[PDB]
Amino acid sequence: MRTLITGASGQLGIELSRLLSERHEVIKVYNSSEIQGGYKLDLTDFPRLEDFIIKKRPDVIINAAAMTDVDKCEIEKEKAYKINAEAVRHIVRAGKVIDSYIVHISTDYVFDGEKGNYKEEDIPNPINYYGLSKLLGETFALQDDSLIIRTSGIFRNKGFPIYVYKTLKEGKTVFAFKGYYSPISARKLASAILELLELRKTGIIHVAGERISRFELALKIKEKFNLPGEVKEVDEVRGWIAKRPYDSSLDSSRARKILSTDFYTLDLDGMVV
Ligand SMILES: NC(=O)C1=CN([C@@H]2O[C@H](COP(=O)(O)OP(=O)(O)OC[C@H]3O[C@@H](n4cnc5c(N)ncnc54)[C@H](OP(=O)(O)O)[C@@H]3O)[C@@H](O)[C@H]2O)C=CC1
Repeated sequence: MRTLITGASGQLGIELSRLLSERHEVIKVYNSSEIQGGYKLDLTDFPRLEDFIIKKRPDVIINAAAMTDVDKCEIEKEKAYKINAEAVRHIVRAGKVIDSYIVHISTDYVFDGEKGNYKEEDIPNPINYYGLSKLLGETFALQDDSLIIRTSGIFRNKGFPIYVYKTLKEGKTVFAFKGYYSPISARKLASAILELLELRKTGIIHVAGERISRFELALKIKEKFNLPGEVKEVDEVRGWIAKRPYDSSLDSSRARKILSTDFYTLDLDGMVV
């Protein structure tokens, strides 16, 4: 009842739970993936969601829950909307009743990727439905006293660095999208969010890694671990349904001033196996 973490069972949520539990009374919500001491709750059951919030009385809600499979979002748009956008409306509504501090997690895929180095005030223009559903959630989350944290390429037990490590280790070819983003480990992102909490920051804030291409990232991890298997850069990845933004890197300069911790230097040790 200090802090509700939705998406507690996901990459960011696991790490948030670990760190917040130090200081810090934590309510951990999962749906499909059971976690120790968690509460099972489907955020698309809106009355059950609102009741849960009003009953548990979190001082703080961190909304990390989402449908993050980009290609699945492109086909199952109704499902993506309900969790990535509409649930946020209900989190905000119930939160307001208890005057909770709402921290909502968003994505670099809200941008069209034609510019890169996006700052907080740059205008979203998503080119895939994951990005659009998330942008609609941002829109519901926009409140005088809420905080939207946009991030990029969260990695822990999944995300691109893991796909690279597992694929190359088995001698297979990695097809690396020609384009940039700003990958941050779940643990570094969690550490930043903890700092932000104490501060009761409001508005929008970018918290992500250094700008890097998928190709360089893949080859760094190949070099790091002398992995076999080839890295091939491709203009378009075969099998992809959704279009990815060319350069969705974020400009996190504001957060770099605010926060003490280096959340941005590439953290490959944040990979989980
Ligand atoms: N992953 C990435 O590359 C990036 C992610 N983001 C954003 O960061 C946040 C965290 O992402 P990440 O940790 O990687 O995502 P994960 O895919 O690892 O976790 C998704 C979480 O959402 C929960 N969830 C999904 N649907 C529901 C639902 N219907 N009801 C309750 N919980 C649900 C899942 O719970 P369960 O498994 O228990 O069902 C899981 O805890 C998200 O907001 C994401 O959009 C932003 C930029 C990059």
